[PDB]
Amino acid sequence: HHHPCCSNPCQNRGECMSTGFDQYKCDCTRTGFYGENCTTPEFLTRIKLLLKPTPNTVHYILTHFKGVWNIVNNIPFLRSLIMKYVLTSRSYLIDSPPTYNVHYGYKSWEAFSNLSYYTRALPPVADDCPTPMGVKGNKELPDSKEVLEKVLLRREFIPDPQGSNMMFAFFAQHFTHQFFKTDHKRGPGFTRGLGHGVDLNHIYGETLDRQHKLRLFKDGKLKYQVIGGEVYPPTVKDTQVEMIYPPHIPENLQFAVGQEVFGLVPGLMMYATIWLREHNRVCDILKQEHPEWGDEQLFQTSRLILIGETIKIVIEDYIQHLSGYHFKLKFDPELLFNQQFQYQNRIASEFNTLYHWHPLLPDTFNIEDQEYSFKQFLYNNSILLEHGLTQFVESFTRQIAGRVAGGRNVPIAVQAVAKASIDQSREMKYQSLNEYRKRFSLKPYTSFEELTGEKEMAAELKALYSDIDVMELYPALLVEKPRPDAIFGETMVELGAPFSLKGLMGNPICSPQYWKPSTFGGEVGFKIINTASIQSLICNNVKGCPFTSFNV
Amino acid sequence: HHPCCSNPCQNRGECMSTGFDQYKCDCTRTGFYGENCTTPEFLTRIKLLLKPTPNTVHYILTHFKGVWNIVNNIPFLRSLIMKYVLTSRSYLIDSPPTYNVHYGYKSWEAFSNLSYYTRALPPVADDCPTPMGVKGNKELPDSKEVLEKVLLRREFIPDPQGSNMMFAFFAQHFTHQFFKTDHKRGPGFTRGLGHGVDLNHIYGETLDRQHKLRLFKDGKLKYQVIGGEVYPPTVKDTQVEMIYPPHIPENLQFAVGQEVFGLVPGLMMYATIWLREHNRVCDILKQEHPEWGDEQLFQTSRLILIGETIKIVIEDYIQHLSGYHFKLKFDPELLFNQQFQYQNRIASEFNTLYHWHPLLPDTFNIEDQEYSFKQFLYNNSILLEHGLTQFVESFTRQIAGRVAGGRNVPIAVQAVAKASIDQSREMKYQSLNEYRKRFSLKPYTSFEELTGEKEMAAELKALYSDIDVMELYPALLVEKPRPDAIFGETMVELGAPFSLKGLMGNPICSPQYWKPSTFGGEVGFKIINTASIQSLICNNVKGCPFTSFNV
Ligand code: COH
Ligand code: COH
Ligand SMILES: CCCCC/C=C\C/C=C\C/C=C\C/C=C\CCCC(=O)O
Ligand SMILES: CCCCC/C=C\C/C=C\C/C=C\C/C=C\CCCC(=O)O
Ligand SMILES: CCCCCCCCO[C@@H]1O[C@H](CO)[C@@H](O)[C@H](O)[C@H]1O
Ligand SMILES: *[C@@H]1O[C@H](CO)[C@@H](O)[C@H](O)[C@H]1NC(C)=O
Ligand SMILES: *[C@@H]1O[C@H](CO)[C@@H](O)[C@H](O)[C@H]1NC(C)=O
Ligand SMILES: *[C@@H]1O[C@H](CO)[C@@H](O)[C@H](O)[C@H]1NC(C)=O
Ligand SMILES: *[C@@H]1O[C@H](CO)[C@@H](O)[C@H](O)[C@H]1NC(C)=O
Ligand SMILES: *[C@@H]1O[C@H](CO)[C@@H](O)[C@H](O)[C@H]1NC(C)=O
Repeated sequence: HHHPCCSNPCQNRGECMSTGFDQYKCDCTRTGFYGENCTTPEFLTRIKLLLKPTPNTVHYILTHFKGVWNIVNNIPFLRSLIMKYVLTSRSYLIDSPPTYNVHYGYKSWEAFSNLSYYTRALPPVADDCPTPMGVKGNKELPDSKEVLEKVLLRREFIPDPQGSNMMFAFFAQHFTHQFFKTDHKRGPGFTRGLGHGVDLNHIYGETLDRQHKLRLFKDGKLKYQVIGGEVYPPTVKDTQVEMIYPPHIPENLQFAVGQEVFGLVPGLMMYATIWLREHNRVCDILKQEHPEWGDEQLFQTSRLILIGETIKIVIEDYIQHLSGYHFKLKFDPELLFNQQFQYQNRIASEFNTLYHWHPLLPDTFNIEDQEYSFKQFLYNNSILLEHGLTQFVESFTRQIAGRVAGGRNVPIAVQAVAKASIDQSREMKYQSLNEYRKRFSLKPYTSFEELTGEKEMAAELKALYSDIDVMELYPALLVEKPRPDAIFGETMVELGAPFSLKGLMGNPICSPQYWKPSTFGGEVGFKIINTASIQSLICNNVKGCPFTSFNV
Repeated sequence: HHPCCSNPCQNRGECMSTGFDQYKCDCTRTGFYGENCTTPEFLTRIKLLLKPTPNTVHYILTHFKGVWNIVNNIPFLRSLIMKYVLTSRSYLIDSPPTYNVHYGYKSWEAFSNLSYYTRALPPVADDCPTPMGVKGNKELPDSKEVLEKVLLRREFIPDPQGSNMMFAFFAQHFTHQFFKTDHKRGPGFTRGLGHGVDLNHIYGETLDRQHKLRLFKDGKLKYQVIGGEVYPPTVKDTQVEMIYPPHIPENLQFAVGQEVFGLVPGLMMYATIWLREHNRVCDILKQEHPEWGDEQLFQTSRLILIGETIKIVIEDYIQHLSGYHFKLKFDPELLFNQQFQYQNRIASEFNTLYHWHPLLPDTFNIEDQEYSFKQFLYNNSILLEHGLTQFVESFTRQIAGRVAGGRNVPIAVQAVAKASIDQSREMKYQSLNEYRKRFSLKPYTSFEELTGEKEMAAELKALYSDIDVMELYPALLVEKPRPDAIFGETMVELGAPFSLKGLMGNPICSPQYWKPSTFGGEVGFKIINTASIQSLICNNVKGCPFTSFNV
């Protein structure tokens, strides 16, 4: 006798509970629905469901009428009202305090309190269910190698029509790997990022012992070295900071930074160097305002400013670019001060899964007159030293990235990574694509052709999975029909955006007792946060101040 | 020296050095402006002219009983008053938290390191010219002289509110799940990383300790049976570490979640009662869900007991302490349309004000016996000799001591009281009057105003010389009590906001948790919402003796 909730019977965020070996009950508290399966809508619910516009209608409005948006963007009262709507509309979607995890399909103190887990937006399918997705489909899911090969692997390179470049692609990797840090000794549902958010541990280190080995202990600064007159991160041998390097890397090329894996990719070392310089620049600025401060307060206040700069850039440059909106997004914590909102966050497993954007990667990495293969590029920081940061920024600003949704664009060099995303999803017992769509208030797909918008890939998928209701989440995100001339389809935006909001606005520095000039050393440090940009980050820290952007 | 050492910024303004001898105050959202945030805005003037004082509000809540008997019996009205009670005291606690013993400015280290107690006021900087900043003498008075002159008990002073030994041991048992000072590191550090009501004193702080305490059948905790009665299991059987003198017999080395609870038979009484309650709730959930396994039975029982604890603490424990005629109510739904943060960090000063040593009697009176402190400490054979029924009947009848009002700390624990003074100073606490302003109370203008009498105030005046450098912890024990009450004003107005955040901030009070299905359905939900100190004893103690927190 299998678990009676295995068919996911309760709808509209109702919670399922076994009441016997072969019976269940649904808890409809505060869903706005009632009945055995929480499918009968209450009166006000009927009215609310007739005035709600679709995600695709709202997307259409924000990506047209540029003349009307140019008006709106220059009326501050109107701009804050719309940005307030953008923030609050996606609030109700994330459980906070968090609930489930890979080991707990019911709420428990272990799931609430153990920070080594990723949390879960949907609870896992129970261990004794008759099929992998519950009751639907066949006894085993299709071979992941067949899924990968038929609809995921890149044939010809498909460029992103939104114009994303390699500055964007490496910013994504650098930024997200402060909170996606899987503890593979324990398993794919466990994390080593116990801060669960934007704490900049990828610059300063996750533990105090690592931070102190990275710090200079003069003027608040981080340790550094000088090569050819340029400032780079220090070495492993000088700091005793542990890093992951193949055994053939020379000691002088073993750079030491907050995140142990950033020596793997020269694009990650580019941003690690930029942010190290930015920290020491802000220390210089704070010392001129506060000659009376000691090393500890200079260091700590610089870190808070850089956290604020990160959130500012991610909202007003990074998300702004991804969105495609004509409306100008705004980082303004005061918009939430009269709203109900929880200043806390727990990183969800499914946020990690949807962020596996590996179609972004090009076939070769083009710097100046060179075209490096994957094998030449990995673990080779000599390329950074040979070319320099100015040439990296100028080259990466010009090279187009790949399109993520729309199918068949994962580079063959990382085919094993893509296969692992499928296999670990199943290992963690994820529910199906259509279950996740309902969870985020989207209509379930009725066919594979509806999923993809074409015929050839959908027919491959139909032969593999047979029922659209057992299609898996992660391959679906990469084959989904994209928005018109966009990098993503609907499922990626509507799942990614609420997770992202909580991680940015949930930071304590956005709470009322923190969001004050004195928190950042007075008005001068505050203004650094509120004027930050990807362009100013590069201009202040890269020789020659080259122009840059997240688009080609 | 640091230019902020005089604490110049008022009304919750934040001070920042701007040079070697200059400061600026940040008045953001205080409702005041000006160099020291002392000039009120217009709306602030009107708000300040309607706010009644805490002593006026207390008078209202402890009189007019005929009016409160109507209020208490019309649910719409009762919830309206309780909603005001909760939201009035909200704006006082920083949440997310801010300062700690090592950081007088906000920092990512202070926010993220859970091994610190947080701080409601920042510490006095290390280079200030006097211990309290700039006022007073170069050294505070000798802590032994303060202790002896105004703290030590002469004759036993009973609590006029009628608090008993069931109350006093419940206070000790309950608070020592979240006051767990890490003396390896210092008085500003804690070992309770949950920072609240997680019942680690029953289940253990770590998973390794929890699994050693669990039976792994039917969700239950391990136990032993001595003379037909259920007690906690032994150290030798579970391999769980406890603090015991080496001379304790093997079967009296009880193992429970908190390593120090073998110290007092009164703490083992509650440890035994709560262990029985967990295994009782497992029995109930097993009959409701024959399909459930051991892991889900254990976890659901723990959530149910957390709710029982919060319910009892609000409606029996705080209800007794308050003295109010209005019946407080535990109802998370009252906050669902309010702004409120479901999180908590334990404050050092909350630990400090909770050192209620004067509650302890001169002897512990059980059946026909009167035990001294030396006979009572570490002696669980007393619990077995008399039994739990007799413990409850005796402790319900024995009066506790008055906490405020002076000269009532028993000599047997004089070293604990001294350490509270000394560690206050080590942690660089600001003064009584600074804490009073922080919680919107008028500063005291003389020692006589603080105590309401003459003899203690003159001793204090010769010792401290300036009322503005009087210290927080000794002041709470000499303060003039409310009329016929156990506490004075400072204790209630600092203690109540800390206490609210720790109870209502629990995740089980948030909307996504506060549902029947979280607790195994309606039968488990009802266990929380009907819990009482009387029913806790009635369900788990042979004979169902009557009990109460008052004599
Ligand atoms: C955000 C976009 C992004 C980019 C540009 C990127 C760029 C690259 C890149 C080229 C520079 C290479 C060779 C890799 C290769 C990897 N990536 Co990514 N990855 C990216 C997103 C991710 C995410 C998200 C994870 C999961 C991180 C984890 O949990 O620690 C990841 C994990 C990995 C892993 C380990 C997980 C596993 O396979 O189980 C490898 C290997 N990768 N990645
Ligand atoms: C809530 C009231 C209450 C009661 C009835 C009570 C009853 C008793 C009691 C009677 C049998 C004895 C011998 C003690 C003895 C002690 N108590 Co209390 N204590 C109480 C409140 C506290 C608090 C609060 C602390 C600090 C806890 C810590 O941080 O671990 C404490 C700590 C202690 C310590 C540790 C010293 C330190 O510096 O923290 C000793 C010893 N004690 N206590
Ligand atoms: C903390 C994580 C930040 C990185 C996540 C970035 C993108 C997630 C995926 C898709 C989002 C794409 C476009 C954003 C759409 C709307 C903006 C919502 C504003 C907010 O929600 O603020
Ligand atoms: C639910 C909280 C609402 C506050 C109730 C209103 C007034 C409080 C009345 C009396 C409290 C007396 C002293 C406070 C000192 C410590 C807090 C004890 C409760 C706890 O150990 O937590
Ligand atoms: C309980 C033992 C405390 C006495 C130790 C010496 C402290 C002397 O303290 C004195 O005690 C007198 C007797 O109570 C009081 O009348 C005086 O006001 C006080 O100064
Ligand atoms: C917390 O701070 C203490 C005191 O500096 C330090 O010893 C300890 O390592 C810190 N804890 C963490 C998790 O960094
Ligand atoms: C590493 O990069 C350098 C460019 O400085 C290049 O000359 C060399 O061939 C590369 N090594 C590998 C293994 O690709
Ligand atoms: C502010 O307070 C300081 C005390 O440090 C006092 O000297 C100064 O006069 C005050 N300024 C105003 C405007 O009240
Ligand atoms: C969290 O859970 C993991 C897996 O059970 C366990 O190994 C680890 O000890 C737990 N962490 C804590 C702090 O209990
Ligand atoms: C412990 O308690 C028992 C009463 O059960 C008493 O007879 C015995 O003398 C006590 N031992 C001490 C050291 O008080």
